Amino acid sequence: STGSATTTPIDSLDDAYITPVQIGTPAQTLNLDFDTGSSDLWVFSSETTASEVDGQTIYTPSKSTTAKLLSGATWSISYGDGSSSSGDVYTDTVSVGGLTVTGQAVESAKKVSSSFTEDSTIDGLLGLAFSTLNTVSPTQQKTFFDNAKASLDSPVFTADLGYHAPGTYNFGFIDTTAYTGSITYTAVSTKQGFWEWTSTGYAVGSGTFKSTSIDGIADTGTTLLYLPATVVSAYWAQVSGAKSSSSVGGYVFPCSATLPSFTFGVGSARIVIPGDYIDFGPISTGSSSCFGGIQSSAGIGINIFGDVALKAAFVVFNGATTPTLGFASK
Repeated sequence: STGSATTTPIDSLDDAYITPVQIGTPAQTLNLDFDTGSSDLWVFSSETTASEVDGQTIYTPSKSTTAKLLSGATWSISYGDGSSSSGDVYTDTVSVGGLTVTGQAVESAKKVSSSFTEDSTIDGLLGLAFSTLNTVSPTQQKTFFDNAKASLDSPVFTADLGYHAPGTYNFGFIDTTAYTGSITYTAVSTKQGFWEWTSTGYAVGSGTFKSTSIDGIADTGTTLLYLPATVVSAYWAQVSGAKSSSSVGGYVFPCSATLPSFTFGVGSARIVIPGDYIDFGPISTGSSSCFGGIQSSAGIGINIFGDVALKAAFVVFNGATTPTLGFASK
């Protein structure tokens, strides 16, 4: 089997991407944030504290003839950005882009933090990291990909995120029309539950490539590119007036600037992030200070190849017995 679904930016900045997901019978379609950095499929629901729902579409398990309470199961998750959610668990039929899994754990939120409430466009998350990170207790549950894998034509999914435009998540096949040149594959460590890999270096603009190992995660659920402070300083030093602002929480730059590109290495191959992908717009409405899309990972404890980086590539998440990651230009 295969599936193919369009993923759409939630706003004009590509702060996140949403993908429609069918849950239950008859189908209830919710727009979920596909997150290769976590492993829970959770939704706003009829059980979510009413004051914490503001515009989201909810899953109502009592209206699904295939929903079954997973007795005694609870979940609770905290994300890198300080947001969180928790609740109980149903199993139900879940379909993405024509690919159907029966008995998928659908984690129903009883509580969500303010950042989720405040984002009316995201109805929940669909985790695509390794199932070892799934938070359901006392019986850990599998991700949608893990459940689908054996049925797929090939045990892979691909992320093809757009810049200020829709893109595609495919399951079970590699669309050879979706990228240019060849896909370069690179080793993955699953030790921390992530799609963790080692970039071979970087360049800033038309500058020379610096060969250096950068361990980090391919994370569709993180907006920005988080790299070591040395790398980030070297990038922003090429932008007149750019500075790290403690009050804003990272690097900002004059909105009048033209940003240089940023290149990262994948083995001997190179992915080029155009400068415009690094512009996240005014820090507040009407400001001439703009937020940067490349930020320091210092104090995160891990480097994160988030959407800024991934949207410059066609990315293969290869879930073969030994997982790997593939990157192509597009």
